[PDB]
Amino acid sequence: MVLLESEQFLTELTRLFQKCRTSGSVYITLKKYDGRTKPIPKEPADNKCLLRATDGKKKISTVVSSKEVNKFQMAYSNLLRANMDGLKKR
Amino acid sequence: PQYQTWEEFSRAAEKLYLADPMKARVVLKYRHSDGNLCVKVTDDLVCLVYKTDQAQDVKKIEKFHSQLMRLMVAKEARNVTM
RNA sequence: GGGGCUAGGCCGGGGGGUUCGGCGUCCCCUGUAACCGGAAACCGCCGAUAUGCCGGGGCCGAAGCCCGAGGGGCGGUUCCCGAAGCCGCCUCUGUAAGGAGGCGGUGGAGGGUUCCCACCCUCGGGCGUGCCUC
Repeated sequence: MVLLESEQFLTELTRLFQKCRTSGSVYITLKKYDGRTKPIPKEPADNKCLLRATDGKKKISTVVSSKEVNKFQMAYSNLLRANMDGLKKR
Repeated sequence: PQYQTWEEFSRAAEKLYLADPMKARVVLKYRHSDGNLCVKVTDDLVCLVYKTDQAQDVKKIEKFHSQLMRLMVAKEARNVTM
């Protein structure tokens, strides 16, 4: 699965939205993250969160620490605004 | 269960994330073709869901996502103010 | 108990459609820290021993995987009623290129149900729980 740094992620997420326009669901899922690259038998950083996105076919994700939230917050929010058009308007 | 009122959702969702932040996940499903949106928050024990056709809510959600991100990245989330 | 192996295991799971039938490419519902590339609908790989095929790779490692039952839970689904909204007929209004009923459609908000079910927890089974060395 394509793990990306925030830039390409936002570039790639953009893409997904646009290809599920006449047909398709876009899932975006978000979750506090350990750092885990391996399973848990019978390490951990506490300042990370994970973002996953897919349309069922291609999958992308990225990891966001305190270093980089404050920038990413806005860029992402704007991506959401710009692509989740197409609802009702009162 | 399902919520009709965004506030009642957002408040109860954050309560959950805090109660145990590692177990909880936050999902968003966007459906341009049908023109709906769905948001879920759960720890597999309890599930919380909100569905809309209301473009106003898009912005309401940006804030929710954006805060959750901030809370995830903090050491203890009960020390971050709201 | 420590150090090495290799047997295994994981790298997703459901439902629709379609098929005589099983997987897949299509549509939909859904997970993980977690695969990559290629070909494929009047088609690709199969035959109830079917639950995809070809090529590359990562991780775990005697780890584990399988079966059943119970509970949480998401999306479906069976059947039994049923609300807004719309179409037409006929009353009573009384001039609003309109209203209020009655009637039959159309329609399916929301109940009570049947059978599945991603994801999570517990209990009970099955097979394995090896080799070299210290």
